[PDB]
Amino acid sequence: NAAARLNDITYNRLIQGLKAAGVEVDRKNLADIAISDPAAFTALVDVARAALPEDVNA
Amino acid sequence: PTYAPKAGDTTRSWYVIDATDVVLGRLAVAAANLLRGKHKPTFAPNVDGGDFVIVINADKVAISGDKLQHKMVYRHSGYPGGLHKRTIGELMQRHPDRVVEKAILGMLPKNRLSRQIQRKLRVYAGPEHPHSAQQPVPYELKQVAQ
Amino acid sequence: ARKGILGTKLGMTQVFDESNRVVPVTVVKAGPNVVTRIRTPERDGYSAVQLAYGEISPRKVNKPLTGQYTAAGVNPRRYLAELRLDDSDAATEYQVGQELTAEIFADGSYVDVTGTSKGKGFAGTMKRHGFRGQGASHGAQAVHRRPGSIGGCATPARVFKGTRMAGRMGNDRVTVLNLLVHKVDAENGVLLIKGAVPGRTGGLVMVRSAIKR
Amino acid sequence: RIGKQPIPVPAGVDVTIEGQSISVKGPKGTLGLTVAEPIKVARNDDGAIVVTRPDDERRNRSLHGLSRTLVSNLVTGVTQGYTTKMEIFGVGYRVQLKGSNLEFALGYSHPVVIEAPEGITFAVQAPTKFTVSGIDKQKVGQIAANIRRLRRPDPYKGKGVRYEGEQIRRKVGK
Amino acid sequence: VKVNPSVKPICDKCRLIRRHGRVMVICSDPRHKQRQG
RNA sequence: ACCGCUGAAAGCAUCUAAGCGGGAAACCUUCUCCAAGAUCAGGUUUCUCACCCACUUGGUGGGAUAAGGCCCCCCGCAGA
RNA sequence: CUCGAUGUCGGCUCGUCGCAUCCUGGGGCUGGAGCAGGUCCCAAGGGUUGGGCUGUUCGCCCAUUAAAGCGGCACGCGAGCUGGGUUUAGAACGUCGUGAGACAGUUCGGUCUCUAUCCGCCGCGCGCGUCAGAAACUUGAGGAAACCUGUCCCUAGUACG
Repeated sequence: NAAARLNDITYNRLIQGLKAAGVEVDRKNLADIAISDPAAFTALVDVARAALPEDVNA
Repeated sequence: PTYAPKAGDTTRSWYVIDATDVVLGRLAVAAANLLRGKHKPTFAPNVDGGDFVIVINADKVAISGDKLQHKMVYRHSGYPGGLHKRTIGELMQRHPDRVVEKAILGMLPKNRLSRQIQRKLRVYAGPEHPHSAQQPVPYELKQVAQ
Repeated sequence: ARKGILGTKLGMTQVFDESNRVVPVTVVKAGPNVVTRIRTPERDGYSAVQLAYGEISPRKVNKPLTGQYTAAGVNPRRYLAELRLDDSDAATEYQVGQELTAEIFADGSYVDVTGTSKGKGFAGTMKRHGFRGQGASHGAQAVHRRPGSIGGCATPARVFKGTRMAGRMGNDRVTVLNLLVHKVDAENGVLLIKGAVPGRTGGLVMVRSAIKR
Repeated sequence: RIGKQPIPVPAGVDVTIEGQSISVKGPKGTLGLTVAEPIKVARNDDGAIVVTRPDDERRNRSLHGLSRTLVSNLVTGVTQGYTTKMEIFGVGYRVQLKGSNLEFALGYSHPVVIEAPEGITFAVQAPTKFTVSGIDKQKVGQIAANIRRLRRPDPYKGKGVRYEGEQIRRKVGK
Repeated sequence: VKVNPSVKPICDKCRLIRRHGRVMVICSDPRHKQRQG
């Protein structure tokens, strides 16, 4: 959550996006990346942001 | 595993909030999480991490008068009765810093770190902050996304 | 505002007034042996003055006191006490090393007097608070002078904080209000006050102006 | 319906708007008044003051009309001072004016010397009649309320101030 | 005044109002000045 | 509590929703007392204000000593 | 809940609490002229007595007071007190029963243990700490104790009547 909010995105939307992309990555190693390599974390955020549909409608 | 809880690996910077228009709730919450370090990926509840928070213009905290004249503060002594009942507005006229501080303490966890963190807080009623030798870092509030 | 002076209680006597009435009088020594130190509100925020009175050996007083008195430029005194004046600015009132006697009183003014109380020692509630101790006649086993009960039984399963129990009394800063100044013997520094004064003969008494009157 | 009532400005000496705050001049002294921010205030082509706000909040209407009466109070007050007349219906009383403030005495000791406020005129029309005037209904009426209930006017005989009527009750005998 | 947990009008000359939420009766004649508790 | 000025919503009215004043042994100051172990451990002033060894000079242990204090002695209307 | 124990009435002593207020204070209304006085709302910081009777709460009563408050905490408080009464043994009048014996019917007499471990409380100390070591003098965050009231005279036998 801390890393995501530093990247201007919440946990909810982060995980939803990762699911839509198909990134079957755990939270353990995701957090390790979030610490030892924020850049790759942000890249994953951009992937998730791209993967999100549009809004709160369906 | 974790790499944060390592002695010496804590950055304690000085953030400043010009808490005038801001409401009491949101103010205290932002100070609370920011002070404890929940904005950092290295948050570690076992240790006294986080950055220092400075509250400015505490006298101006946006509290509705409807509560200034109804919300009360209670300080029991230990003696029969001894309930030192006092109006929050009067506390704002005398020592508003105690008002804000109290509000934060009730938002922090009932533990010892409450005290180790509490000692990292500086609240001054006035606008001017004597401690400028360090680096003040003005902090602003927002709703992040969603 | 709160003018005053340090003195020594010299005991009690009595003196007849002009209307042929007895005045019980406490005798206070307050002569030309009182000097000052200024506590400005611009450093401390108090607006007060320390008053010194007495006579000690310069080889008995320790060195730091000789430093403070050196700053004053004044021969040492046994006692030193800070008298709160007024919440205003004051400033133009008392100077460093000013002679203060009992001539500061106008032979009739009411005064507020304060000082340490006399020793009594550890005593029961009969003196500490004044209890109507049970009697000891009609069967009472052994309760003469005992406090008796304290509190309830189950619900308040404790004792309320600050009950009336045995303790030590004496040596307390008692303030007695609105004593009538009978007469100022400026020639000997002997101040004649109607009424009793806290403390034993030889103790330090602080006498200052009354405000209620 | 007061929302349809504009306020002409007979004097307009310095009647203006300084940040939702109206400063008023005229024959008399100066006045000011904070304008409620929710209500939009502007000046008319002929100088008359126009105060407006729609509705859908009730208090918008209350503030609109209230505001109209306040502006009328400022203008009519500065161009025509307001006054209240007091008649005394009692026994053993003389209106005294020692120095520059009123002293009253009717059936009790220690005559009351009303502490006069700043910006007010007192006047005596008779030993049992006097008046008061000023440029604010809140300031003139304040002194008018601090003289009553002190020795409550008994509706049996009468011993005090009436505001030219008030249908004061009378005794029912004994 | 006549304080009670019920309010109505005594006559066809009075007004019912809410001062601070407190319901009250004013017939402008002191025999009741009825108040909602 | 009671009471009131001004004054809308409701062209009026209205102590009230803006806003204001009076308003008591209760409340908080002011009066008396303890009180900075109140761990934000406060404030002002002042004296001493500069010795030597072990180990890894230091970082660390040890010994001495100035200011000042304490223990023993004669005592107190201070006192278990 | 408790029977390998929760010792109950009343009284004495010491304190606390509520307010649905006995008084003192502050208001309205009146079939409130005035003194007095009816009812109702707010207000619980103080005071709220002394005696006769009763084993007694209760209650009655005298003489007073500004008034002589109602209630809660094991119908407060027995590891602090009393033991009259209640709830043991003996005795006894009356009643029930053939009797042993009973009776919320009465009457005579009838022992109250504790060297205080812990919490809590009352007072006083040792050490550490308050980022050099000592000494003097203060503030006062925030708490404590106190907080009652009558009489007479003047204004004035005035206002009212």
